[PDB]
Amino acid sequence: KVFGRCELAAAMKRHGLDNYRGYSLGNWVCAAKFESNFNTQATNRNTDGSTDYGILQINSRWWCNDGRTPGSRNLCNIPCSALLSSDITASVNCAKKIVSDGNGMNAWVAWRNRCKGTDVQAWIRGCRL
Ligand SMILES: O=C(O)c1cccc(C(=O)O)n1
Ligand SMILES: O=C(O)c1cccc(C(=O)O)n1
Ligand SMILES: O=C(O)c1cccc(C(=O)O)n1
Ligand SMILES: O=C(O)c1cccc(C(=O)O)n1
Ligand SMILES: O=C(O)c1cccc(C(=O)O)n1
Ligand SMILES: O=C(O)c1cccc(C(=O)O)n1
Ligand SMILES: O=C(O)c1cccc(C(=O)O)n1
Ligand SMILES: O=C(O)c1cccc(C(=O)O)n1
Ligand SMILES: O=C(O)c1cccc(C(=O)O)n1
Ligand SMILES: O=C(O)c1cccc(C(=O)O)n1
Ligand SMILES: O=C(O)c1cccc(C(=O)O)n1
Ligand SMILES: O=C(O)c1cccc(C(=O)O)n1
Ligand SMILES: O=C(O)c1cccc(C(=O)O)n1
Ligand SMILES: [Cl-]
Ligand SMILES: [Eu+2]
Ligand SMILES: [Eu+2]
Ligand SMILES: [Eu+2]
Ligand SMILES: [Eu+2]
Ligand SMILES: [Eu+2]
Repeated sequence: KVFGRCELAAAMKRHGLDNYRGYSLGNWVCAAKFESNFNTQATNRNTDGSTDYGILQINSRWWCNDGRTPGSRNLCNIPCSALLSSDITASVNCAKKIVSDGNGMNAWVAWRNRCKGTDVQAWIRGCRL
């Protein structure tokens, strides 16, 4: 599924991301925008053989187990396939662990390079939350 930005904002708010760890809702919507282009089924293989999965491009070296990334730490204790769901719950559960693991939202490189420090509230403009 490809989410609308407001559709996703509302779902993210329902799953507790409005100011989670001090990151306003617009930060989370913007992260999804530039990580996955709002696509719940996005996948991208990395040079190290790991793959980034889903709406928040959660990677199989550190966060989820895809069975094909030798040495996966699987810090969210979940199959990566769960993170490709049309429903964002498992991805949000895991994102809350990622964001609190040492580097804040800097874990999301696309967020760092396109979202961090910008007027991220613009990403939730007009939305019914
Ligand atoms: O994500 C959405 O649902 C969305 C995004 C922009 C505009 C609208 C709208 O006007 O409905 N809805
Ligand atoms: O694509 C959309 O965002 C959309 C389409 C129809 C109605 C609505 C709405 O009521 O938000 N939103
Ligand atoms: O009964 C429900 O399904 C319900 C209640 C509040 C919000 C929402 C929602 O926004 O999906 N859904
Ligand atoms: O994703 C959802 O939970 C959803 C989608 C459309 C309408 C509603 C609702 O009215 O609860 N909830
Ligand atoms: O938590 C929710 O929003 C929820 C749960 C079950 C069904 C629905 C629905 O059909 O909207 N919504
Ligand atoms: O968890 C954090 O450290 C955090 C959260 C939001 C913004 C910032 C910041 O500007 O440093 N830091
Ligand atoms: O697997 C990793 O992420 C890793 C391994 C060695 C060094 C570093 C590092 O310094 O980030 N990171
Ligand atoms: O994305 C990463 O490289 C990452 C994630 C968690 C821990 C570490 C690390 O300890 O290097 N590195
Ligand atoms: O190659 C890596 O493991 C790497 C690269 C940039 C940042 C980090 C990190 O924060 O762990 N790790
Ligand atoms: O771009 C906007 O300012 C906007 C878009 C959709 C709805 C609304 C609104 O209901 O205020 N505002
Ligand atoms: O969230 C919104 O709907 C919004 C935000 C900024 C400006 C406007 C506007 O000028 O209508 N609307
Ligand atoms: O407060 C607002 O965001 C607002 C108020 C009136 C109209 C609109 C609009 O048409 O977008 N937006
Ligand atoms: O499914 C949708 O189109 C949707 C869901 C929540 C908010 C909005 C919105 O603000 O447009 N649109
Ligand atoms: Cl915001
Ligand atoms: Eu809409
Ligand atoms: Eu519902
Ligand atoms: Eu590292
Ligand atoms: Eu900080
Ligand atoms: Eu308006």
